[PDB]
Parts: sequence; structure tokens; C-alpha cells
Amino acid sequence: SGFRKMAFPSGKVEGCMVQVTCGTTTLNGLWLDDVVYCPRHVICTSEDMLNPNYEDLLIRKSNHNFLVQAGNVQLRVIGHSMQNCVLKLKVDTANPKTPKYKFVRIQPGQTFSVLACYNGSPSGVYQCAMRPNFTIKGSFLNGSCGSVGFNIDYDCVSFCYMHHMELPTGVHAGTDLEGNFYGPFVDRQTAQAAGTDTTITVNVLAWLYAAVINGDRWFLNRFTTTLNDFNLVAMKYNYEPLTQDHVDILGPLSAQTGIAVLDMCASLKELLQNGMNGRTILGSALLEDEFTPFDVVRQCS
Amino acid sequence: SGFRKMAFPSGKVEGCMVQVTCGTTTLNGLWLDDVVYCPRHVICTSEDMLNPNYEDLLIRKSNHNFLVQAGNVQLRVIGHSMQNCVLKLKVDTANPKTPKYKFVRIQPGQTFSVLACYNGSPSGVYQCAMRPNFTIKGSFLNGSCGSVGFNIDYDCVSFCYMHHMELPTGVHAGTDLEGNFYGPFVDRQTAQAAGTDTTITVNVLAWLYAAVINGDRWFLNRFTTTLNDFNLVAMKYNYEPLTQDHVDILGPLSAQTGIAVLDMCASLKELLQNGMNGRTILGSALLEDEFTPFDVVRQCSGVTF
Ligand SMILES: O=C1C[C@@H](C(=O)N2CCN(Cc3ccccc3)[C@H](c3ccccc3)C2)c2ccccc21
Ligand SMILES: O=C1C[C@@H](C(=O)N2CCN(Cc3ccccc3)[C@H](c3ccccc3)C2)c2ccccc21
Repeated sequence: SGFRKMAFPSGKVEGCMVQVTCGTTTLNGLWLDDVVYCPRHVICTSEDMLNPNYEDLLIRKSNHNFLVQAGNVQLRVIGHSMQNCVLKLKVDTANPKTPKYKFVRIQPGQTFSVLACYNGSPSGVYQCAMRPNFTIKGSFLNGSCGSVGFNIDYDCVSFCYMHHMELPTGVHAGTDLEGNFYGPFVDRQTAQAAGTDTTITVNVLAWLYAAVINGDRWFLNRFTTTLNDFNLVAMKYNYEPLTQDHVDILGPLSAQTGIAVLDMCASLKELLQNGMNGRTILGSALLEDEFTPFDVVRQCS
Repeated sequence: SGFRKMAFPSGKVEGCMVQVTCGTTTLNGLWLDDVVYCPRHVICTSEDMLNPNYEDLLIRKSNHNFLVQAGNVQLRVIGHSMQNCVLKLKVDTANPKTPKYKFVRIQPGQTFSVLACYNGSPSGVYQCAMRPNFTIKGSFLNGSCGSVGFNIDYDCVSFCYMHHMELPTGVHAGTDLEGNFYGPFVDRQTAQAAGTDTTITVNVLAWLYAAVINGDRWFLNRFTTTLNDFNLVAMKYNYEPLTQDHVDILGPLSAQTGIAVLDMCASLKELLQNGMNGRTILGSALLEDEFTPFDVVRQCSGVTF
């Protein structure tokens, strides 16, 4: 019993983190096989960051200008190449600790573990969700760039996120491992603002299922509702529309608890209209939306 | 910026987790050097567990009856031993992945990372606190016994917790690595009273400093208070009394934010008397006591291991 925000064990990713230094810029790189992946803004200087032309900088650089260090050992850089907002440094030695891995692009709502890193060393691990507005509410300081987010299935590490920047808002923007930004952000020191965020409805519901499993049942009510009636209420309270895909995804949890999805949706509606009343669910006085249906099942299995 | 419940990187510990099997019972063990540590209830049967005579049960066992599987290879057991509520299996081979490590007994109020494991394989990691009443509020299922809690300082892993049981209440109890229970608990399948819990006051204050550091300042007040006055409020709301030691531990955070401890205490008092008021502090509608002053600095300093 119990429910906690739980990250994947970070051992496999730890063995891939390196430090990448170019001129005076240092950040974190991800060393898989014979390739080192990192944010392209490592090739920049301060002055360039307000209006950088990355095409020119990469040609003005050579293999030897890139210092790659795995722990205390220097990797030798064979070649360098740019893909979107990520630089790929070919190195002379394959990473002996390289796990089975995939690169994946996650959708808003999906969760992952972040291993926050400085100078190629790990500081800590926490769990995050990709918000609908395509930001993440992380914990990152100067030098955290190149830190990565991931999921682990058995032995396979699916990398989904590399950290690039903090917005003036204090939220966090970054790319997939192909170097494409999540959301509309760019790697410049410009205005760029994140859109108004929304609550991930399917996740909240999963959380309510998790509460029921753990003996929190007070919010359960005798009402039922319809997907349409419920979406009307979701819209009012800035909640993502619930789809039939969502309802299907909640089937296993519905089955386990014997509470039909639309009945749980009626509980939720009531919680949105009446609030918490000063009660708590699973130790929280707010509705939590950073656990997927998969996370709730995983955690109960 | 931002502030999250951050666990330590769990690599060093992952390589120490093994499966221990004895008869039909399987659980997790911790393999350091040439010794494997697990809960002694590994020797028990579901019958025995209401009133186990551990000495007698252990006698019926020989070290050949203890199967330790690291990943997929079996280790050979030379000698077995019971220490308090832990069993120490002497094994053939020193663990090649043994980190620099210590065994420590943490205090109520201190935090640690838990690596939840099943069948000697790690499932996830989360940060929690040793409650004043010596319980933890974890996430643990059948098979999670022998999962460990730890802190890391640079290269050194300080093991402080091994998981033994879920109480009927649904909270978790366990031992240090010498097998001594935190709290009044025993490894028997009996209902057992956890005492009344308290909020860890020093930690809430540390969290308030963390909030100010991240731009959440709304709770900051024009008032101030006294240690005694504040402590009368603390006792009303089942908060731990604040001592001068706690004030001193908060000194660095006080200096960074330029906000005196007793001023922050006045803030806290007001939050206790008037509530949150539908607002949030660092994304929570409750006062969080699961961050020490050392954890706040760690996260805001960005220390690595
Ligand atoms: O989460 C973090 C990441 C980090 C951070 O935001 N940095 C780091 C530096 N870079 C600039 C740079 C590149 C080369 C040389 C000199 C400066 C990033 C950047 C990337 C793209 C557009 C604008 C800025 C911005 C940061 C700083 C303070 C607080 C929290 C966070
Ligand atoms: O967090 C968990 C840990 C786990 C759990 O509680 N177990 C596991 C078995 N053991 C007994 C056993 C030993 C050998 C053979 C048969 C039974 C523990 C125990 C230890 C000491 C006193 C009483 C019970 C109790 C558990 C089960 C369901 C839900 C959540 C949790």
C-alpha cells in the first residue's frame, strides 16, 4: 500500500552522462554507443545567445574544440554534426555502459523520470509530466542543460527529453533526442512565453482510481454522468477534454476497482464543483495529474 | 528554479540488490563486500509469522538452504548469522559493484531515498522522511521486503533503512542495517500501535525558505514572533517544538534569503491559524515537512555524487 511520485531507477542513465565543454561553455552530454548527444547551445558564447546563428558556429568549430569527459577520462572526438537543436559528437570509444535504448517522442500528459546533472555528474532523480502547454515543472539550475528524461521498460531505456532552457516563468523547455523542441520554443534569449497550462484529466482519474485502491473512498458518490456532460464541466475548470481513448485506457483500473469510468467522472465533476472541502486525497489537498494510468497500474503491480 | 521531491541517484544501490530465497519465501537482499543483508522473516512461514520463534526457525536452516541470486547467477553461502532482525549471509564472492558505504541510524525528521525492489530487481526510487513516530509513508507491495533507504555524500552510500513490514494502518516499518527497528515495532504479524505523529517543524520552515528562494513569497508577513509564543502555536497544531538547534540549522537559509528565522516562524504561525486560503506554496496546498534544511541547500546549490 501507499502511493508516491516514483521515478525509475537511474543507474542505466547515470552510466551515460558525460561533461561536454566547448570554449568556456560546459554542459551535460548523453553518451550512447560511440555518440555523445548534447544541446547545441554549448557551441555558443554569451553574446551569441540573444541572436545565435548556429550554422556559422558549427563550421567555425573543429573536432578538437569539443572536450568530452566521462568521469575523469577524456573521450576523443572523431566527428561532429548538428541535428535540429542537438549536437552529436562521434567519439573514438563506444560507451561500455550503453544500455538497450530507444529515442521516443512523448505526448502531452505522458510522464518520465528526470536525472538532473551538473558537470556530467548526477545530483538527483524526480518524476515529471509533459504539460499540455509542452513545458515541464522541473528543478534545474545553471549547468543542468543536457540532463535527460526517460522511461524504462524491463531493460530498455526510452529517452524522451533533453533539457535546454528555463523560461522567465520558471518552467522548463527542451527537446526530444532528435533535437526537436517540445512546444514552440526556440534556443534563443528572446521573449517566447508558454501558453496557459491545462489539467491532464485522464491522469487525475487514474489518481482517483489509485486513491480507491489505497482506501481513500470519501469522494466516491452515487451520481453518474455522460462523457459530454463531463466535458462541459472539464472545459469550465481548464481540464483537457476526456476522449473515448481515455475511457478505454482506464478500463483495467475500472475493472480492478469495480467503479465504472463515468461514475468516477461523476465523482471528479463533484470534486471540481465543490472543491476539496479541506479534505485530502492520497496526502494531497489538490487533484494530482502527473500520474498516468500506466503509472498507477505499474505502482500497484 | 523549481523545487521537487528529489531522490538521490540510485545507481550505486541498484548493483547491490539481490534475491534471497529460503524455502518458499523470497525477498530482496543487499550485497556488500562478501555479506548479504535481508530481513530475518525470510526464514518464516505464513503460519509462523504470528508468533515466530526466530532462533528455533533459524536452527532448522543451513547455509545451503539460503539461495542468493544476483541478477541471474547464484552466489554460494559460506556462513549465516542473525543480528537483531536482520540475517547476514556470508557469500563466496565479494560484490564487484560494492560502493564505498556506511551503515547509519538516522534521526526522526531526517530524510532518505528508498529504492523499491521486487525479486532483487529495482522498480523505482522516491524520497521520504522518517516520521517522528518512527514510521515512513512509503509505497511498497508484497515482495518489497529488504528494500533499502539511503543517503549519498559524494561517493559514499549511507544505508539507513531496510524495509520489513506494512502495519495494518498502511504505513511502513523497518530497521537500520544492524537489524534494530526504528520505533517500537517487532517482526510479528500482530497489530501494533504507531504513536501519534507530529509535523517536522524545522523541515516546514526549510521548505518555506525554499519557497521564497523560488519566488513564492505571498505568505511572508509583517509580523514577528518569539520561540516560546511560536511553540505554543506549534503544540496546538501537533507540530514538533522548535529548539535553538533548529534555529541554528536554519542559519544558512536565513542568511541567503535575508529573512530571520523568527520572522519565518511568524509566517508559519499565520499559515497555521488562517490556513492556505486556496493558494499554493511550491505547488502544494499543504505544508510539506519532508525536506530538511540540508535537502533545500542541496537542491538549490546543485550538489552532485
Ligand atoms: O534550467 C536552467 C538551465 C539554465 C539555462 O537556462 N541556461 C544556461 C545557459 N544557456 C545560455 C548560454 C549558452 C552558452 C554560453 C553562455 C550562455 C541557456 C539558454 C539556451 C537557449 C536560449 C537561451 C539560454 C540558458 C539555468 C540558469 C539559471 C536558472 C535555471 C537554469
Ligand atoms: O510493504 C509491504 C511488504 C509486504 C509485507 O508487509 N509482508 C511480506 C511477508 N512478511 C511475512 C511473511 C514472511 C515469510 C513468509 C510469509 C509471510 C512480512 C511481515 C514481517 C513482519 C511481521 C509481519 C509480516 C509482511 C506487503 C504485502 C501486501 C501489501 C504491502 C506489503
